[PDB]
Parts: sequence; structure tokens; C-alpha cells
Amino acid sequence: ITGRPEWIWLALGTALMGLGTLYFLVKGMGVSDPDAKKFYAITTLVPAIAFTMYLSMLLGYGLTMVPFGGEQNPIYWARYADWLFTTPLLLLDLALLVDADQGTILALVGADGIMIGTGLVGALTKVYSYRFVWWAISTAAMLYILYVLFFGFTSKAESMRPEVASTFKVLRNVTVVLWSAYPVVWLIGSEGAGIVPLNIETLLFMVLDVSAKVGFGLILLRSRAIFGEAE
Amino acid sequence: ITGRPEWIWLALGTALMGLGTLYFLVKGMGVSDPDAKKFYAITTLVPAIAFTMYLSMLLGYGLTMVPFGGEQNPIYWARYADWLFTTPLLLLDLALLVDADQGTILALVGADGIMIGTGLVGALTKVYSYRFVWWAISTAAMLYILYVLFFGFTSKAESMRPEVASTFKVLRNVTVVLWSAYPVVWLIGSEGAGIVPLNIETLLFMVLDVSAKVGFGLILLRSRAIFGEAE
Amino acid sequence: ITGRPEWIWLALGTALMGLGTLYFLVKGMGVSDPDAKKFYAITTLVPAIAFTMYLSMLLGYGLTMVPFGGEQNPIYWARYADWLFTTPLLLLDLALLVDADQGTILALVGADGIMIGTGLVGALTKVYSYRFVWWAISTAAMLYILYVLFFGFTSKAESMRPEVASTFKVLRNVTVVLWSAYPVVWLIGSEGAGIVPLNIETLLFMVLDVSAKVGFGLILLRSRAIFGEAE
Ligand SMILES: CC(C)CCC[C@@H](C)CCC[C@@H](C)CCC[C@@H](C)CCOC[C@@H](CO)OCC[C@H](C)CCC[C@H](C)CCC[C@H](C)CCCC(C)C
Ligand SMILES: CC(C)CCC[C@@H](C)CCC[C@@H](C)CCC[C@@H](C)CCOC[C@@H](CO)OCC[C@H](C)CCC[C@H](C)CCC[C@H](C)CCCC(C)C
Ligand SMILES: CC(C)CCC[C@@H](C)CCC[C@@H](C)CCC[C@@H](C)CCOC[C@@H](CO)OCC[C@H](C)CCC[C@H](C)CCC[C@H](C)CCCC(C)C
Ligand SMILES: *C/C=C(C)/C=C/C=C(C)/C=C/C1=C(C)CCCC1(C)C
Ligand SMILES: *C/C=C(C)/C=C/C=C(C)/C=C/C1=C(C)CCCC1(C)C
Ligand SMILES: *C/C=C(C)/C=C/C=C(C)/C=C/C1=C(C)CCCC1(C)C
Ligand SMILES: CCCCCCCCCCCCCCC
Ligand SMILES: CCCCCCCCCCCCCCC
Ligand SMILES: CCCCCCCCCCCCCCC
Ligand SMILES: CCCCCCCCCCCCCC
Ligand SMILES: CCCCCCCCCCCCCC
Ligand SMILES: CCCCCCCCCCCCCC
Ligand SMILES: CCCCCCCCCCCCC
Ligand SMILES: CCCCCCCCCCCCC
Ligand SMILES: CCCCCCCCCCCCC
Ligand SMILES: CCCCCCCCCCC
Ligand SMILES: CCCCCCCCCCC
Ligand SMILES: CCCCCCCCCCC
Ligand SMILES: CCCCCCCCCCC
Ligand SMILES: CCCCCCCCCC
Ligand SMILES: CCCCCCCCCC
Ligand SMILES: CCCCCCCCCC
Ligand SMILES: CCCCCCCCC
Ligand SMILES: CCCCCCCCC
Ligand SMILES: CCCCCCCCC
Ligand SMILES: CCCCCCCC
Ligand SMILES: CCCCCCCC
Ligand SMILES: CCCCCCCC
Ligand SMILES: CCCCCCCC
Ligand SMILES: CCCCCCCC
Ligand SMILES: CCCCCCCC
Ligand SMILES: CCCCCCCC
Ligand SMILES: CCCCCCCC
Ligand SMILES: CCCCCCCC
Repeated sequence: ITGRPEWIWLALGTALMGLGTLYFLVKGMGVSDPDAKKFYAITTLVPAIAFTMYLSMLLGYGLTMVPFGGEQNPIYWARYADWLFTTPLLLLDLALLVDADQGTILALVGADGIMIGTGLVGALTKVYSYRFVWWAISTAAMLYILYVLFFGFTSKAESMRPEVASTFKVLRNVTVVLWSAYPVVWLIGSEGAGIVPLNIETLLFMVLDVSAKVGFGLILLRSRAIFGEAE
Repeated sequence: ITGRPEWIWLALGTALMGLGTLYFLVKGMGVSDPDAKKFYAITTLVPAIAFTMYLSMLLGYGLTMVPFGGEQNPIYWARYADWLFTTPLLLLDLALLVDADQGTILALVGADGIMIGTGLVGALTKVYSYRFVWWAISTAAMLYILYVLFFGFTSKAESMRPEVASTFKVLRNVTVVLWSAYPVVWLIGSEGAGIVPLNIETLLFMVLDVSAKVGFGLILLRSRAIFGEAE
Repeated sequence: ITGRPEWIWLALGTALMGLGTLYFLVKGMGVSDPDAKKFYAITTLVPAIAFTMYLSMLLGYGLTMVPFGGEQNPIYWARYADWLFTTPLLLLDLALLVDADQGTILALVGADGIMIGTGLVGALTKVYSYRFVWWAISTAAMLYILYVLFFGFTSKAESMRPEVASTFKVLRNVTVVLWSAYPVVWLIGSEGAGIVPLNIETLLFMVLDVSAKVGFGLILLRSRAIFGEAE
């Protein structure tokens, strides 16, 4: 395990996701409100899935070698397995907060699936120049998602409770900033142009992942917006 | 890319799915009705997914070699990845049109999953005679789906709005004819008996795919059946 | 096929799932009640999926070799493909019976996904001692599911119809006993410590699978709890 310099960040990531999972699990024990239960379920599952995939990367299972540029390049494929399930759960948290219509939710989840799926294909593609074609398609799917979060959701939040409108606005802003960093790190890291070494890349993704999951969850689950308006 | 004679049909397929995706995306921009949004979301996602998988076939990612009959046989596995997601979306379009009950929808999607999954296993099976066992099981799942579309849905459409009944009937008929061709092409093509060469097989699937997705979508999204009855 | 001593149990399993599938399919033909249709759909799909995966194991497709302990160890990976889809369907049968809230259903299905997914990783892991780390995480996800079935569902059933409360209690008890045997068989069988040989392991899983699917389904589909209260 320690044979890879990036192991320290995989281990820290595993620990922080594990701790985040346990914290949300305990916190949600005292919850009976049916609406709050939905948000706790979604939000606890996110770091639990990430915990398993960080562990698989730490132990070496979630790593494969991909030939491109005349080299055997270490590619952590387990990231995409994580993201396939956790990024639509994160979007679902946002969509339920603002009572999004079903068509909009399906558009978001579908675009998200395309985003992660094409990122996976790009990560595993052996023809170097083609990796960036997949990156571009994935990034276009991301831009669609960000567009919807701003010009379909923000003006939906404003007709809702003030506490859900303010909580949505904060989580929207956190999401757009954090999620936009992922394609940049991929592009300059070992999957793309290879300018930033894998150990630093792994650190960067770990900070983004913990912030986008445990950070996000801490903000959401401390808000009164997750509860039905009750006396 | 041009090293494979079937590349021209993969390229045309990619282009037509891409163009179809953009057309539906633009067309649905001016839509606020919650019901119509569902149909636009579902129907736009279908060629978008197909676009990505056609591209993966064009670039060579979605192709593998399978030993059977003492030969290395080129198998485009990306078709099944496409179909796994797009065929239940197509069925969902039909089921929502007639306000199908939840049990019926689950039966359809489940049978569809079995249909595509067993087709994939058959496509990748190395014992030649066993490929046709999987083809038979998949075809039985197809026949179940077609049965339900006729003797569970058609008489559901007739108690609904005339515009939804007439639109459903047309899309049902398009679906049954087009979908029934797929097992025949598989059986006589490079996956099955090998009587029709891969380049012609690829052409045939491209015509079926564009018709079943973009053709289907053009009929559906031009109907007033996708809108709630409103003043 | 007969080259593997466990083939007889794979063949019997295939037959019993096939027969169970046909029986439930015929039985549900005379059903119009929308609630009952849901239970028939879910419950018929379960042995149908299991039939396909038992067949893939019989024909040899669903088997791979995994190096650990200095040996090539036969691992039937198709079990996890089965279980990935059938165990959440089984939980859905239980959850719908007691009209579980959406948050609880998502927690169950999510924990179940983690349970099966980590079992799959453990089954395919090449470092022997690490296989048991994945077994432990999977078992913890199982224990969560069993906890919810007892201390979240049982007291939900009691405020419902007596026929649904009594049917739920029986199916809950069947589920907890049968499902708890699976991690034990894995641990002592060819995936784990290797004390029980593969042919006996295969027998054990076949008895558990038929009981947990066809047995379970026979109890559920003969109950009046699956019908809406109607005059
Ligand atoms: C509604 C939304 C969910 C829409 C989803 C959007 C989605 C369509 C976007 C594209 C997804 C698609 C790229 C998934 C591809 C998975 C694939 C990378 C798995 C690895 O297999 C690739 C090659 C080795 O590189 O296998 C070597 C050759 C092997 C023989 C491969 C044969 C097995 C195939 C992988 C079977 C395909 C199954 C499905 C792709 C399962 C989807 C997995 C998940 C990653 C989407
Ligand atoms: C409700 C509905 C959805 C019901 C669904 C119906 C469904 C049950 C029908 C059968 C689906 C099942 C056949 C999927 C099999 C996928 C498999 C072909 C992927 C390729 O792996 C096959 C061999 C190489 O040929 O791998 C070589 C050996 C490797 C070590 C394989 C180990 C990895 C396994 C593939 C893990 C299994 C994961 C699940 C099958 C994911 C499902 C993928 C999708 C195609 C259904
Ligand atoms: C809401 C709930 C559903 C939550 C779900 C919980 C879930 C997160 C729990 C963990 C699931 C995760 C372990 C699935 C891993 C599948 C993996 C074993 C498939 C086989 O690939 C493993 C190695 C060979 O051993 O591939 C060799 C290297 C290859 C290059 C691998 C590259 C292809 C990757 C497999 C692509 C990943 C796609 C997704 C994992 C699809 C999920 C399949 C299913 C088994 C969950
Ligand atoms: C918890 C993990 C999260 C929130 C991950 C988010 C990841 C993305 C938004 C990834 C986006 C990518 C692209 C837009 C193109 C390049 C490849 C990706 C997959 C890194
Ligand atoms: C957009 C793509 C569509 C509508 C594809 C439909 C495909 C089928 C109905 C495929 C059916 C098959 C069988 C019935 C058995 C042989 C294998 C298949 C998968 C080709
Ligand atoms: C129809 C099949 C059923 C009901 C299978 C149930 C399987 C399980 C509950 C498996 C549990 C496992 C663990 C808890 C850890 C070890 C690995 C598994 C996957 C066997
Ligand atoms: C969105 C953030 C992307 C920028 C990442 C900056 C990383 C700077 C680290 C120094 C680069 C290491 C190069 C020498 C090894
Ligand atoms: C459902 C349509 C299946 C029939 C396809 C007919 C294809 C005819 C093309 C000629 C066959 C090529 C054989 C000589 C290369
Ligand atoms: C939950 C049941 C697990 C116990 C399984 C008992 C199997 C006993 C069979 C005898 C073991 C075979 C060892 C000699 C080959
Ligand atoms: C490819 C995996 C996509 C599914 C991820 C799980 C999250 C799905 C959330 C469903 C949202 C509800 C839509 C109506
Ligand atoms: C194996 C992939 C199956 C899922 C495909 C996505 C479409 C699912 C549509 C869900 C229909 C709603 C059922 C209640
Ligand atoms: C990884 C596969 C998980 C999906 C299995 C299919 C069963 C899903 C049942 C959905 C229950 C409804 C939740 C709201
Ligand atoms: C186009 C929608 C406006 C809100 C999205 C902001 C786009 C940020 C760009 C992210 C950088 C990705 C490379
Ligand atoms: C049995 C249901 C009647 C409607 C379905 C028509 C079946 C068409 C056969 C398709 C050919 C597949 C090989
Ligand atoms: C902790 C919840 C109480 C009900 C679950 C009973 C646990 C049975 C243990 C199963 C054995 C697995 C190794
Ligand atoms: C070796 C790099 C070749 C450049 C490929 C860039 C493709 C980016 C596509 C953006 C439309
Ligand atoms: C080499 C071909 C052997 C014939 C197999 C046909 C099987 C079809 C099954 C239909 C019930
Ligand atoms: C396994 C193929 C089944 C096709 C005939 C339909 C059987 C009746 C089902 C009624 C829902
Ligand atoms: C070779 C076996 C080494 C023992 C591993 C047991 C790990 C079990 C983890 C339970 C917390
Ligand atoms: C509760 C702490 C969980 C941390 C387990 C994984 C950390 C890796 C240590 C090497
Ligand atoms: C908008 C046109 C999209 C076409 C891109 C793929 C066509 C392949 C050209 C070689
Ligand atoms: C209807 C009987 C189904 C049995 C088919 C599979 C049994 C395997 C026989 C070798
Ligand atoms: C993006 C950083 C999130 C910070 C989380 C802090 C949570 C405290 C309530
Ligand atoms: C099956 C062929 C479909 C033809 C689509 C034409 C759409 C025009 C409205
Ligand atoms: C766990 C054993 C189940 C027994 C099923 C018998 C069904 C008869 C109604
Ligand atoms: C990591 C366990 C958290 C302890 C409880 C925190 C207050 C709910
Ligand atoms: C008003 C919300 C500001 C949140 C910005 C957080 C940036 C990481
Ligand atoms: C809305 C601001 C987006 C900031 C992008 C930051 C990418 C590192
Ligand atoms: C391909 C872009 C379509 C242009 C608009 C067509 C009329 C909505
Ligand atoms: C009355 C609907 C006829 C549609 C037939 C289309 C055949 C491709
Ligand atoms: C309902 C008519 C089906 C026609 C099947 C055509 C197959 C090529
Ligand atoms: C296996 C076929 C079952 C025959 C009908 C049983 C009574 C519904
Ligand atoms: C009162 C229900 C008892 C069911 C026990 C079944 C054990 C297999
Ligand atoms: C509730 C009793 C569980 C029995 C476990 C049996 C495991 C073989």
C-alpha cells in the first residue's frame, strides 16, 4: 500500500468519509419527520459509497494501468464508480429541496450519467488525442447541469419557503464552484496532459470530494429546510 | 478509423443522433408544462445516449474481439450499453402516454432489462451453439413486452384522451415493427449465423436505431398528447 | 458442463427458478387490482433474473478464476449480478407491504447495494487477508438492513391491516433467517476460508436462493395482503 506516494491522501480520504458517514448516521437517529428522513438517507449514503471506493483505491483494487503516450499510466477507475452513484444523489438533494418537477430531475440525472460515463470512457481510452474528445463531451454535460441549477432551480427556490431558498442558494453556490474544479484537475492531471503529478492530483480530488460530500452534507443537515413546516 | 468498412455507417449514425439530440434540446426550450417536460426529458436523453455510444464505436472503444467458430469475431458491445438505457426510456415514453400503473411499468422495464442483458451475454458467449440459447431467452422477453404493449396498453389508451389514444397507437405500431427487426438482424448477422456481413449489419442497425429513436421522437414531440389538457 | 461436480446443483437451481417464474407468471394473469399487480411484477421478476444467472453459471459464462492463496480459485461472479437486482426487489416487496416512507426505502436499497457491491469486490480481491475486510463491511451493511426490518418496519406493520401485519411478520422472519446464512456460507466456502468445498457450497446457496425467492414468493402471493381493501 505504502509503495504508492499518493497512499497518504487515499488513507486520509477513507478516514474522513468513514467519519462523515458515522456522524450523519448518528445524527439522523433522532429523526421521524418523513421529509427529513429523505434528506438524511440521501446524504448519509453519499459518503458511505465514497468510503468504500476510497478504500478500494487504498488497497489497490480500484486502480488499473492504461497504455497511452507510450507509457503504462496508473488510472484510478474507482472514482467513476463512486461518482456514478454519488453525483446523482447530490443532485437529488438539491432537486428535492426546491420540489423540482419530475422531468427536470430526469434531465439532471441523465445528463449527470452522461457526464460520468463519458469521463470514464475518456479515462480508459488508449488513443491519447481521443481522451480529450470525451473530456469535452463530459464537460458539455456538466455545463448543462450547471445551467439548470441556475436558470431552472434558483427561480424555483424563490417561490418556496425562505429557509429552503436560502439553504438552496448556499448549496447551489458550493456545488457550482466545487464541481467545476473536477474537469480542470482531470485535464492537467495524470488522466489528461500530465502536468500535475498523480500524488498532487490525488490530494486535490480528496479535498474536493470531502468538501463536496461531507462539507455539503454538514450545511444541508443543519438546516431547518429539510423539515416539513410543522407546528 | 477508416480501416473498418463499416465506419461510414457508424459516422452517419453518430451525426444523425447528434443532430437529433440538438433538435430536441432546442425544441424543448420553450416548454413550461410539467407533463410535456417529462416527455422532452425522456425523449432528448435517448439520442444523446445513443450519440455517445455510436461515437465510442466509431473511435473503436466500443468494439471487442470474441473467439467463436475458430475465429476472432468483431463484436460491438457498446450497442448493449446504449440499449440498456435507451430501450427502457422508450418504453417509459409509451407507458406515461397511457398513464400505465406502476406494476405494469416495472414489468416492462424488468423484462426489457432481461432482454438486453441476455442479448449481451449471447453476444459475448464463446460456445457457438449457446449463443442461440441466449438469443431465444432474449426473444421471449421481447415477446412479453410486445404482448403487454398490445393487450395491456392499447385498451388502456382507448379510455384516455383521443389525442393520446391516436398518438399511442401510431407509436405502438412503429415500436412493434422496428423492435421486431433487431433479433432478426442479430441472428443473421455477425453475432449469429454470419450470413450478412458486418458492414451491412451495421447499416441495418443504424437505420433501425435512427428510426426507433429520432423517428419515434419526431412523432411524439409534435403531438399535443404530451401536454396536459389546459385552457 | 458436467466437468464440474457442482453442475448438478446449478442445473437444479436453474430448473426450480424457471418453474417458479412460470408459476408466478401464470398465477398473475388473472389480476387487475393495481396494488396486487405491483407485488406480482416485483415477485415474478426475482426468479426470472435468478433463472438467467443460474443458467449462465451452468453454461460456464458466469465463472471466473481468481488468484489467491497461490491457487486459481473458481469464483462464480454471476451470483452478485443476480443479487444486485433481486435483493433490492425482495426488500421492495417488504417495504411496499408496510407502506414504508421513501427515505426508508432509499436507505434500504442503498445499504443493500453497498452490501452486494462490497461482497463482489471481496470475491474478486487477490490479496487474501483483504477479502475478509470487504466481507466485514458487507456484513455491517447487512446488519443495518436487518435492524431496519425489525426496528423501523415491524412497528409500522402493526398500525396497518391485520392481514398485512401478519404476512409482513412471517416474511420478515423468513428473510432475516435466510439472509443471515449467506455471509456464513461465503466465509467458510471457496470465497473465504475454503473449509467447505465448492460443490457443497453451491448446494447450500441453491437451497437458500430457492427458499428466499420462490419460497418467499409463494407465501406473499397467496396472501390477501397484496390486494387493496375492496368490497
Ligand atoms: C439514464 C442515465 C443512466 C444514462 C447513462 C449515460 C451513459 C449511457 C453514458 C455512457 C455509459 C457507458 C460509457 C458505460 C461504459 C462502461 C464501460 C466503460 C465498462 C468498462 O468496459 C470498457 C472496456 C474496457 O475499457 O471493456 C472491454 C470490453 C468488454 C467485453 C465490455 C463488455 C461489457 C460492457 C461494459 C457491458 C455494458 C454494460 C453497461 C455499460 C453498464 C453501465 C456501467 C456504468 C459505467 C454506466
Ligand atoms: C430490473 C432489471 C434491471 C433486471 C436486470 C436483468 C438482468 C439480470 C439480466 C442479466 C444482466 C447480466 C447478464 C449482466 C452481465 C454483465 C456482464 C456481461 C458484464 C461483462 O462481464 C462478462 C465477463 C466477460 O464476458 O466478465 C469477465 C468476468 C469478470 C470478472 C466479471 C465480474 C464483474 C461482473 C460483471 C459484475 C456484475 C455487475 C452487474 C452485472 C452489473 C449489470 C451490468 C448491466 C449489463 C446489467
Ligand atoms: C445506490 C446504490 C446503488 C449504491 C451502490 C453501492 C456501490 C457503490 C457499492 C460498490 C459498487 C462497486 C464496488 C462496483 C464495482 C464493480 C466492479 C467489481 C466491476 C468489475 O471490475 C473490477 C476489476 C476487476 O476485478 O475491473 C478491472 C478494471 C476495469 C478497467 C474496470 C473499469 C470499469 C469499471 C467497473 C466501471 C465502474 C462502473 C460501475 C462500478 C458500475 C456498477 C456495477 C455494479 C456492480 C454496482
Ligand atoms: C463527490 C464527487 C463529486 C461531486 C464529483 C464530481 C465530478 C465531476 C463534476 C466530474 C466532471 C468531469 C468532467 C466534467 C469532464 C472530465 C472528467 C470528469 C469526470 C472529471
Ligand atoms: C434504440 C435501440 C433500440 C430500440 C433497440 C432495440 C433492440 C432490441 C429490441 C433487441 C432485441 C434482441 C433480441 C430480442 C434477441 C437478440 C438480441 C437482441 C438484443 C438484438
Ligand atoms: C436471492 C438471493 C438472496 C436473497 C441473497 C442474499 C445475499 C446476501 C444477504 C449476501 C450477503 C453477503 C454478506 C453479508 C457478506 C459476504 C458476502 C455476501 C455478499 C454473501
Ligand atoms: C482548480 C485547481 C487546479 C490548480 C492546481 C494547482 C496545483 C499546484 C501544485 C503545483 C504543481 C506541481 C508541479 C510540480 C510537480
Ligand atoms: C429485417 C431485415 C433482415 C433482412 C436483411 C436483408 C439484407 C439483404 C442484403 C444482402 C445480403 C448480403 C449477402 C451478400 C454479402
Ligand atoms: C449456515 C450453514 C453453514 C453450515 C454448513 C454445514 C455444511 C456441512 C457439510 C459438511 C462439510 C464438508 C466438509 C468435508 C468435505
Ligand atoms: C447510472 C446510475 C443512475 C442511478 C443513480 C441513483 C440515483 C437515482 C436517483 C433517482 C432520482 C429519481 C428520478 C425520478
Ligand atoms: C438496468 C438499467 C435499468 C434502468 C434504466 C433507466 C430507466 C428506468 C425508468 C424507470 C421507470 C420508473 C419505474 C417506476
Ligand atoms: C444497483 C441497482 C439498484 C437498483 C435495483 C433495482 C431495484 C430498485 C427499486 C427502487 C425502489 C424505489 C425507490 C424509491
Ligand atoms: C453556462 C451555465 C452558467 C453557469 C455555469 C458556469 C460555468 C463554469 C465553467 C466551469 C469550468 C469547466 C471547465
Ligand atoms: C405475442 C404478442 C403479439 C404481438 C407481438 C408480435 C410478435 C412479432 C414477432 C417478432 C419476431 C421476432 C423474431
Ligand atoms: C442487529 C439487528 C438485530 C437483528 C439482526 C440479527 C443479526 C443476525 C446476525 C446474522 C449473522 C451474520 C454473520
Ligand atoms: C493530443 C491533443 C490533441 C488535441 C485534442 C483536443 C480536442 C478537444 C476537443 C474540444 C472540442
Ligand atoms: C450451432 C447451432 C445449434 C442450434 C442451437 C439452436 C438453439 C435455439 C434454441 C431455441 C429453443
Ligand atoms: C415467456 C413469454 C410469455 C409470452 C406470453 C405472455 C404470457 C401471458 C402473460 C400475461 C401477463
Ligand atoms: C488471513 C486472514 C487475516 C485476518 C483478517 C480478518 C479481518 C476481519 C476484519 C473484521 C473487523
Ligand atoms: C473510523 C476510522 C476509519 C478509518 C479507516 C480507514 C483509515 C485507513 C487507515 C490506514
Ligand atoms: C453536429 C454534427 C455532429 C457530427 C459529429 C460526428 C460525425 C463524425 C464525423 C467524422
Ligand atoms: C421448464 C424447465 C426448465 C429447465 C431448463 C434448465 C434445466 C437444465 C437442464 C440441463
Ligand atoms: C465548502 C466548504 C464547506 C464547509 C463545511 C462547514 C460546515 C459547518 C456547518
Ligand atoms: C418510422 C419512421 C418515422 C418517420 C419520422 C417522420 C417524422 C415526421 C413527423
Ligand atoms: C422458507 C420456506 C418457505 C416455504 C414455502 C412454502 C410455501 C407454501 C405456501
Ligand atoms: C462520530 C460519532 C458522532 C457522535 C455524536 C455526535 C452528536 C450527534
Ligand atoms: C452566499 C453563499 C456563498 C457560498 C460560497 C461558498 C464558496 C465555496
Ligand atoms: C461560479 C464560479 C465558478 C468558479 C470555478 C472555479 C474552478 C476552480
Ligand atoms: C439543430 C438546431 C435546430 C434549430 C431550431 C429548429 C426549430 C426549433
Ligand atoms: C396507423 C399507424 C401506422 C403506423 C405504421 C408505421 C410502420 C413503420
Ligand atoms: C406487427 C408486424 C411486425 C413486423 C415484423 C417485421 C420484422 C422485420
Ligand atoms: C407451471 C404452470 C402452472 C400451471 C397453473 C397453476 C395454477 C395457476
Ligand atoms: C411466525 C413466523 C415464523 C416463520 C419462521 C420461518 C423460519 C424459516
Ligand atoms: C433471527 C435468527 C437468525 C438465525 C441465523 C441463522 C444463520 C444460519
